[PDB]
Amino acid sequence: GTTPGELRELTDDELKDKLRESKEELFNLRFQMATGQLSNNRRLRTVRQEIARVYTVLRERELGLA
RNA sequence: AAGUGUUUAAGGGCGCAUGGUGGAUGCCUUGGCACUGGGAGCCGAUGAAGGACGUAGGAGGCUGCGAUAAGCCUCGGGG
Ligand SMILES: [Mg+2]
Ligand SMILES: [Mg+2]
Repeated sequence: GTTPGELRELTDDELKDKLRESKEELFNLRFQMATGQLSNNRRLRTVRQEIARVYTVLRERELGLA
């Protein structure tokens, strides 16, 4: 739901805030699926990829590639 | 009266006609084998070769991947 272009616009601290937010959303989704009340299975994959994106961007800024 | 003489198949054999079992034969192939012309001839403490355990919305194997886990970013191809 968020693209690498938009992520590169946020400050370092805003990215870390978004990473916590996504981890909380993933946690809620896992519980909803264990309870069997989650209709859209695909939200798990998308949230997980969103976490991976934020990590990638953060690492690029440390390595000086951005 | 004396004499002649067919007439059983419990089961078996042989032939033929129809089947079963079995997977030979013919015709094949996603696999092999032997080589030819090139490439590259090393990988590893910046943790290798090879593995364990994990990883997808649903059990397991093979494949891919590593808690960013059948994937993340960028540059090109493609349609
Ligand atoms: Mg050498
Ligand atoms: Mg492209």
